[PDB]
Amino acid sequence: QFNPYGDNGGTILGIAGEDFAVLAGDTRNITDYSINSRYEPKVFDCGDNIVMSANGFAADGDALVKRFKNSVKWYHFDHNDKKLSINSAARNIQHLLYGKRFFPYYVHTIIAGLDEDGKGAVYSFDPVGSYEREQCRAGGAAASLIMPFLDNQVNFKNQYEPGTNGKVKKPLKYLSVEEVIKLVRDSFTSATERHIQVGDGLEILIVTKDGVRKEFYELKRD
Amino acid sequence: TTTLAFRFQGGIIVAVDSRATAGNWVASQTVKKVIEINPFLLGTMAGGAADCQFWETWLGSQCRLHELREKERISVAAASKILSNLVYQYKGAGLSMGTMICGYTRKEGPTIYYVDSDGTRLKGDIFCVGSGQTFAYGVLDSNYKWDLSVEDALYLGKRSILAAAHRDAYSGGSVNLYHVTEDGWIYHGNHDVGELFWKVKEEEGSFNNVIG
Amino acid sequence: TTIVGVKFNNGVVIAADTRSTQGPIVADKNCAKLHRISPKIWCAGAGTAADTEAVTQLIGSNIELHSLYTSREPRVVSALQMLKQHLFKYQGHIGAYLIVAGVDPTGSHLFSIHAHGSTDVGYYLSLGSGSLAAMAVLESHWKQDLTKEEAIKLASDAIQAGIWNDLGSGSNVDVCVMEIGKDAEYLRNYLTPNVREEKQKSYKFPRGTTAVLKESIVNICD
Amino acid sequence: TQQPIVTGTSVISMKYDNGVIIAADNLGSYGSLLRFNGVERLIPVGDNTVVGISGDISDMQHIERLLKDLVTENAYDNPLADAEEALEPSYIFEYLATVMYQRRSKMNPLWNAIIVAGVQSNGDQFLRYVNLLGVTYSSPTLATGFGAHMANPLLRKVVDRESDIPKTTVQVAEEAIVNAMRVLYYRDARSSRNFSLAIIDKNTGLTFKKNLQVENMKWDFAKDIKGYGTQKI
Amino acid sequence: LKKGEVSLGTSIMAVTFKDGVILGADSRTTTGAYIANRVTDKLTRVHDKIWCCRSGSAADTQAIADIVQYHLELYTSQYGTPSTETAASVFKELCYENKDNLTAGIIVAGYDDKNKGEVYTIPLGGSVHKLPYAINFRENMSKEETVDFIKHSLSQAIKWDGSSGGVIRMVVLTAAGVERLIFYPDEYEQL
Amino acid sequence: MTDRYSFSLTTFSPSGKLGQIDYALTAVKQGVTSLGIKATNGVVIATEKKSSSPLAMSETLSKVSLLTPDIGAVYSGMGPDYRVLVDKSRKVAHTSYKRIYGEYPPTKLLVSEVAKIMQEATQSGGVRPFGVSLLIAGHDEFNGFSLYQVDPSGSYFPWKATAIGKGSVAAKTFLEKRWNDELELEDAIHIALLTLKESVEGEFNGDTIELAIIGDENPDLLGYTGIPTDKGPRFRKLTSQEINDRLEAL
Amino acid sequence: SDPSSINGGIVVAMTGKDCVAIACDLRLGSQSLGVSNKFEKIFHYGHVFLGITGLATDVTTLNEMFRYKTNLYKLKEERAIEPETFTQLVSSSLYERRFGPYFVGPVVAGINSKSGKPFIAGFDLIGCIDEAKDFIVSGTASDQLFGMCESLYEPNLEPEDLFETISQALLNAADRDALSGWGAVVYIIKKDEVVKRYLKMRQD
Amino acid sequence: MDIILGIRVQDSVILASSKAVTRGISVLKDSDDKTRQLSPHTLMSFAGEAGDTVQFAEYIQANIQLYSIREDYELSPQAVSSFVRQELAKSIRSRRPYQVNVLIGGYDKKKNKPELYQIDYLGTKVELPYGAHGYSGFYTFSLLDHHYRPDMTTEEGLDLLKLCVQELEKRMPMDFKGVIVKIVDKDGIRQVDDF
Amino acid sequence: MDIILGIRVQDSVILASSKAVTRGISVLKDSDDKTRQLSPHTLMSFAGEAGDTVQFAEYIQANIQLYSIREDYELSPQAVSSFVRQELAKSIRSRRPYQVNVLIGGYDKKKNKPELYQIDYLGTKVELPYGAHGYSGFYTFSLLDHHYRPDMTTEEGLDLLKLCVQELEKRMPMDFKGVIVKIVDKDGIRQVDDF
Ligand SMILES: [Cl-]
Ligand SMILES: [Mg+2]
Ligand SMILES: [Mg+2]
Ligand SMILES: [Mg+2]
Ligand SMILES: [Mg+2]
Repeated sequence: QFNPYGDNGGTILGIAGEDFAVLAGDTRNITDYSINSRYEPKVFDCGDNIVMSANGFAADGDALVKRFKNSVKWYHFDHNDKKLSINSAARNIQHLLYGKRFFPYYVHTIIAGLDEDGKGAVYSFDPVGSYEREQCRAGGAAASLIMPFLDNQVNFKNQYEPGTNGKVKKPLKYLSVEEVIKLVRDSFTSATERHIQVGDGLEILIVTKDGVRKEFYELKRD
Repeated sequence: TTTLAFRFQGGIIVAVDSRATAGNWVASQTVKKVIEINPFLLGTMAGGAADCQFWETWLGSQCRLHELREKERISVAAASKILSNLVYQYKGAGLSMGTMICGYTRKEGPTIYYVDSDGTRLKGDIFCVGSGQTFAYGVLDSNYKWDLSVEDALYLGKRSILAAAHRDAYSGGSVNLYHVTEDGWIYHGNHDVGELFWKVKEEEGSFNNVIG
Repeated sequence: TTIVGVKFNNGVVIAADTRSTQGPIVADKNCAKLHRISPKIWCAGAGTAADTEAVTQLIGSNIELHSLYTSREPRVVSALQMLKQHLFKYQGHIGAYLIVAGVDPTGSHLFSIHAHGSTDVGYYLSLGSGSLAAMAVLESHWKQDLTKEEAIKLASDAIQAGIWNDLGSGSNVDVCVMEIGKDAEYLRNYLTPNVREEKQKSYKFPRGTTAVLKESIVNICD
Repeated sequence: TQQPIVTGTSVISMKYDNGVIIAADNLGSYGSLLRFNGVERLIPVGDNTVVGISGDISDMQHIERLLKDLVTENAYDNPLADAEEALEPSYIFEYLATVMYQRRSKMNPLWNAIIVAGVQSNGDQFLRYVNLLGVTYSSPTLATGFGAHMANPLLRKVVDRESDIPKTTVQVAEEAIVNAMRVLYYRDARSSRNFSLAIIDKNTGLTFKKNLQVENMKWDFAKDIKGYGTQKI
Repeated sequence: LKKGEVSLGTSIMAVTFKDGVILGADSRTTTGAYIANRVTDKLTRVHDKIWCCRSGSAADTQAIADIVQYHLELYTSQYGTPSTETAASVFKELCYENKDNLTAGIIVAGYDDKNKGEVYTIPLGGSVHKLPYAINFRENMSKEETVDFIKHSLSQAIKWDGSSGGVIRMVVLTAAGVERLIFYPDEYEQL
Repeated sequence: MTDRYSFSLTTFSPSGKLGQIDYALTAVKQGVTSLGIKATNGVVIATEKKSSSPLAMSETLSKVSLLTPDIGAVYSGMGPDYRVLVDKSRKVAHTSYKRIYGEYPPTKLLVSEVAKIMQEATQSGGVRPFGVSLLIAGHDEFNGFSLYQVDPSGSYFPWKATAIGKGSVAAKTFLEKRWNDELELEDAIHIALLTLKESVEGEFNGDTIELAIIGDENPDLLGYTGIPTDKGPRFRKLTSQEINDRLEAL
Repeated sequence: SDPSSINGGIVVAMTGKDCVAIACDLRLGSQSLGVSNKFEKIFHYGHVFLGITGLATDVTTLNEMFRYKTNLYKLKEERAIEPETFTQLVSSSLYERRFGPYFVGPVVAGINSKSGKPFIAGFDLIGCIDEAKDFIVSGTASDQLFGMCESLYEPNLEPEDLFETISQALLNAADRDALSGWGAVVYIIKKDEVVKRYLKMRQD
Repeated sequence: MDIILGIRVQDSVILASSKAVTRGISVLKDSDDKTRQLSPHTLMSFAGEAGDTVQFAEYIQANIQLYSIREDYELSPQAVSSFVRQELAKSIRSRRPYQVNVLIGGYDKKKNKPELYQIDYLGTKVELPYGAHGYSGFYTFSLLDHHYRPDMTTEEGLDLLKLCVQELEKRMPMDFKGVIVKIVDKDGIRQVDDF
Repeated sequence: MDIILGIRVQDSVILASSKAVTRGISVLKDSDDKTRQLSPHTLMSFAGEAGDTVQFAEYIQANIQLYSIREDYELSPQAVSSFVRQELAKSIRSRRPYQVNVLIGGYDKKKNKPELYQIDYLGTKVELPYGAHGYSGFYTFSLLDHHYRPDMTTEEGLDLLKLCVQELEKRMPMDFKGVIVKIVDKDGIRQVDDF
């Protein structure tokens, strides 16, 4: 029987800073045990300082991104070129996703940008439209490997202040864009070692008030 | 997932956990399971996240249109029924929802309705929904009184979620509290279960089975 | 897995990759897929890892005992026959896909064995999830009258094809060369083209970070 | 919901310095039977694009008609149909990829795997894949079916990454393609010796080669092979 | 036939002629659409001048052929050279009694000095059928005619069947001895 | 039909003697002299090759046998009984140890398994005891070098040096005078050849004497390279030439 | 109805400089219900340590089995078993039940009393040995542990440092697994002393 | 067979077991004692598949009683619980496994301590301060976790047990017809007749 | 939704309906009124699939109330029961049928007679002296066959009903948390608060 879904592998990662936000993702596209492409981008600049990735089944991810990009375009037409806030885009994507509640987009969606106060924002979605704002979120095949590491290094979970008898937690603080990119790179090289669907390359999209910048890094090709 | 809501002298207490799981994998510990429908109405999330988010947000839109047309606050009865009638239309299609619609009005007083994706709509004093509902019911049933103070009632809701968070694998993260009064709801913070457990263990003397 | 076998002038050579998967997870990044049956009879194995080791050790044990009984050096056909008859008996439930090769008083030999008990003869063979990538290389570059050095190159190239292009294969290249009139030389990690790059940061924790409830001395002595 | 009947196997392709190459055998199989031997699975659209299709042949013939009808429709009220407003590979691809995804979303797919190979108006090389699920991807080398397992590994030895493309000539690229097609004849049970090959160059344009044959094969070593193990005679 | 296991196709034949008998076959072996071996030898020796053609499961046919070879070696030690009919009986006895677990189609061909060339076919069920030939033939053909008959016949099978291909192997059984023949694609395809 | 001998053929006599074991030991006494000497860095085991006929090739008949790469055995008594014991000893080293622990058994435990087999022939139904005494020399990592004697009863004793068979009484006396705890392997080989010359009557050379050692590891005899931990067998059978070299400086 | 994920739990083992470490959570449950917070999954037979994850009845059964087998090994060999040898015993014993396996994920850890070399090893449920220099992981949060260990781990750590690394690998892995947690224990093993520490973690 | 509870207090072990025996749409009996005395100071309650429960319990009982006669000595609760576990561990890989879950409440006379063991049908043994089988744990564990203290008296344990039964009677869908309660201590085993 | 009973006596109809609402392993409510007043002298109790029950009952209620306003006239119990049956008869061949069983107790003012109608989800209507839905009839029908008389008073009917509830409470596996009883007669509909 015809199965309309597939798994194109890959994994994505979105971290939010104080005055910036990053959305990273490997560039490997796969089916079963074969490699389709070593460089097939899946993190996109959608306009209005919003970056987006829909990881999972690539056909659904491409369609969703394509629809949201088009949603941004029509928001400008209908509302006097108003800028689409990250929170408004999130709610719009919920409606795009839930509109197919009974034939879902098989994707884990993450968007990143800046909120209306200029602070970094990351939103993650399930396949049918439940969403939540977060400081940190990994998605895709190797999310299980990466995410507990982020909890430990970004949000400082399980780390207590030395000498305090495990009474005083290690204090939360914003990381620099440089420290974040280190965690991203180390997250993806670790995932590349232990996950077969993760590798080839890593593309990071950084978002500041100045605009959207890209950064690319090689990964192991085995 | 563990969500509870009960009526008492001072209104309604709503307490929920924060955990989301995809199999054994813990996807999130920071999930907002109380939906702020409007400043006067709350709704709990259990079953489908999207189904509860989407349709209880939609409910808030219908409630706003009602008070614009009728120039009067919508009743909890009417608000809950708009939601239950909607999901009944979709019956069979596969929606998944188990929620408590909570509010406090003049004509009704504090009111809670359990609404459910197979069309059920029940009015009641105490409701608990989720994988850890049974653990929470135990603490509630044995300690519940109508004449509870707001301080004590808030703690009871907090302690009941903690009981579930401890035993139920699919419940945990943090506890979110709400107090619903006639003038609207008041948020009573986010409480990490990790820190809360040890605190409660020491102060209360409970959980002797656990070494700390 | 990717395993190959190539015949040359005065002997035979087999090679294999070193990745061991557990679904999409890499359990072992440097596992040994080359097995010793006798001193000059070696076996490369793909499929169910526990089965390839258990079956090659059992036959190797019985071959050693046979060699002592007969006062003769073991033959490859003896290993071949004992293996296929064992595999056939279990009707494919022992998921062992093997490439058997070696030298004996009769000459140099190369065979393949499938889990169901079928054997094949050839000058070049490949088995595993990366067998198609490897065979593409072998069919492109193989020729009659290869030298030892040409055969090792062809073999390790065929394995590389699998490492890069097959997700089930990865890490390093193991080789074993069995030449006539010589001791068999086992080249563990003959190639290491997948070395992990330096990490961007050291995640060594300050001492006392971890909260502790109790401490106690364990008595391992009598 | 369908099930394919008469099918076409691997379609392989690769980029080189000035253009792209694409190839596919002339066979239409029927389960295990090699029934139709005069099947052209490479379809030129204009003088700058070639669409290679594998999978169900009847769905392939449907797509042929769509592309043919696309060229006609583009010439309507278009004085620049043979110049600026002529069809590009990127237009032709996005059309098919739209159709393929719509059909799978209606649970009535076109049981195909397609590779659009061509050269854009600005001289850029185009090479992109789309299948029955509407899944799209691009790479220096692309292949369908068996080609994905056996051809890609060989073609990636020539062009392992983007930077290797300017270093690769048409003579080298064509040699890799023709070698790959021989390997598929050896090892694909659903393949034929006869095949077609197309080259789209930004300077020399579209060269379409029909009635090619796999040659320079190795079979002599077979005579030395006897039995399955112990047999000496 | 077990899923994923190696299949031997079904393009095999044996033809009796004036001087003896000739066995013929292709060389293709599959696992789905993948050709696992393109230079397979499906013509197997069970005795000096008794050979067989294997079809169906490669594992099953190999295990049987090995057992038959064992029985005929032991027969010869005790009772002297066996008949082609005896060889076919042992094959059948195995294929028939284990029909539930096997997928083996076998053609047995041999040369006696009394009986001359004989051919026995043993299909899936485990039945035996003695024939003049097995897979427009004339009785008492010459060696050269019978070769061309097998060559032309298998050539067409390869042309239309994807389970068949590679080289055409043939074994000639006569009083002279045993002769192995081989024919490559460039020769037989353009017939 | 069927083996109806399900009862013991070895039984206690009124005096408390187990006749068949005593008679088996008598058969060992008649057997050709063999001996074993333990050095600090090795063990040596030796015996005379009593040729049944000069037309017979004494090379084909091996009185000294490899059991594991690090364990060797020699005997006095009935050759055929020894041969089958070696077959069983080799197999039991695999089935009851190597296939479980992935490594060859230590000398004492292999000896224990052989002793068990010989004890069973003393008590089980319808069998006679083995008419041989074994000397088993071996090495293992944790016990080092060792030498054991095994009797028809199944009793085994560890020895510094000993002899069994025809002229064992005189040979043991000779070894008592010569043996010390500072002997090197080459010294033990020398003493072994001296001790054996006393019991041997006819020709005394590398073709009539069989001699093996448990000593250093032999990488050249391993048959392959590439695994550092695998360094080769400690058992080595001395060649006819190697024996004659030491007989000149005797 | 997946035996390896009914009771839940995890084990991780790491090598250091002249030391090894092995740690486990303390949970035992029946799917969603937590039943015990004292279920230790690490055992020792002399100086060789064994951690076992999987179906709890098989964990208990295999401990009793290897206790049985090592006790007899010692009586006959007149010495305690070493890690390399014990590893082969575990593999043998598991494959003996090849077509009716114990649903477990064992981990061996210890130091060779003769050579002084640190040794760790892991197995699948039918006894495939995974020998490793760095670390071994087992359990319901094995993916999580693989991610923590692969990033946090570095060679030649000292006992006091290795403790923090393995403790943080375990804790943060267990917190992203619903079926793991409820306590933790870490064994730090040196050539002739062994320290056992109970960690403080969130109890949800 | 449904509800079996166990609470270990300072000086005793208390087992509570439901009285209902239901088959199809009819409650056949409402006074069923789901327990057997294994030895003077060891009591085992049980729940699970019909027939298997009693057959298993009596088989264990016979074996422990046989041991007692042979050695003129009472086996410790720990020893009994290990024996029971092994039998269930054997059972789970049999042709037809015993589908029986048990609680073993005993008083160790040598240690002068009460002991409660929880063993499921798979042979999963755990020593606990309080235990339950089936859905029983899902409504009582939170109450026991909160009010339970390790230094409680037998009388305090019975009040704690009453609290659990009340909660079960309130929230459990099925009518289990109350419980039979038994106490195990230094003086042996006795039944609370009024509960 | 489980137990609904009905008894027609001399001068009234008595409906008894269980108070329990169970979902999964939890009794969510123990005071549920499984009935709606269709008109001043007509009462309908209901049981069946969750959601469908109340949705159906209220839909019928609205339609009968609409009729009452339009004609300024109360429809007879027989007329109401026929309307209800037809709606269920339509329903059973729909895309998704109402899985609801009902009892319609009414007092016909023109005839001066009480009337009890039993209608299942298929649209199977029967007029009865006493009725029940589901497995409830399995334990009470033998008691009503035995003890029921057609000339009974309302007080005798309530004692007969108590006998049925007692038997259900004794033999039914599920705890249904007692019943709400309502009486329909010439003076209309009233609830018995103490039962
Ligand atoms: Cl074959
Ligand atoms: Mg990788
Ligand atoms: Mg929990
Ligand atoms: Mg063909
Ligand atoms: Mg957890």
